Amino acid sequence: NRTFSYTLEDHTKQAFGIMNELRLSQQLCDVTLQVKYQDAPAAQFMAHKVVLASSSPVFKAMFTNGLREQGMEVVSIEGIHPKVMERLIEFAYTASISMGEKWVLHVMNGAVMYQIDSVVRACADFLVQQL
Amino acid sequence: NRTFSYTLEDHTKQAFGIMNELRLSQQLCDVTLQVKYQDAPAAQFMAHKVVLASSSPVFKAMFTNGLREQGMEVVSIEGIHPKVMERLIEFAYTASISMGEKWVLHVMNGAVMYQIDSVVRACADFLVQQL
Repeated sequence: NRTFSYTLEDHTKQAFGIMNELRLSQQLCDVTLQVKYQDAPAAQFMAHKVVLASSSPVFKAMFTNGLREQGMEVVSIEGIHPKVMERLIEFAYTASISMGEKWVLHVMNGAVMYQIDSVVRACADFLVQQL
Repeated sequence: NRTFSYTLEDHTKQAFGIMNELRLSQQLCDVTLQVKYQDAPAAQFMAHKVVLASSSPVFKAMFTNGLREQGMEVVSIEGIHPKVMERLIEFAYTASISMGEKWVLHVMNGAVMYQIDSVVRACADFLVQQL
């Protein structure tokens, strides 16, 4: 004759870890990102639409279009370097971006592009620190 | 000429919140769970295979079968009460189970069934506390 709450704090961190494994194993993926940019060679990025939607309101609006795709959607991406997209996907799955000093401005360009608010601030705060 | 890490701690909590909204709005869903149990009326549960996979190694093994389903898979579920499955899905998306005292044993039955390790322990520790 009572109500009982249990909350595992570490759950989301653990679940995103298994979600990262599935992406790396190319399991349960429904989006492929074909990233072409200037003279850099073309790259493919398999992911889960929901994980991308949860980290990017730009990706959220992109995949929520009513008439659901039967399986795998291919997406063309231009203006973002493939290394930048790789780090933004990694952020979406791991909660962390590690980046070379020379990449920060290009990372923020794609962060603004995909409205990844938190990494826009992280890059902007870093650039001001370099004076 | 340096490497720079940024880590947003709250990211996974925030992303699971948007992931919960999408489930409740029935957006980007790829699994429906038709839960039938004894004399209880039948229920449908729309979810994302990856979120279910990340919280349950039983669901992970269920959906990782090579030949990917073109869109929406319907799953028949028996032996688990629909209120129990509702709370296990909610745990998978929110990291929390709130349950009536009279439900704990039935919750653990489904928690064992879907190998949700953390909620098995939470129920088992609760039942021992009631002597």
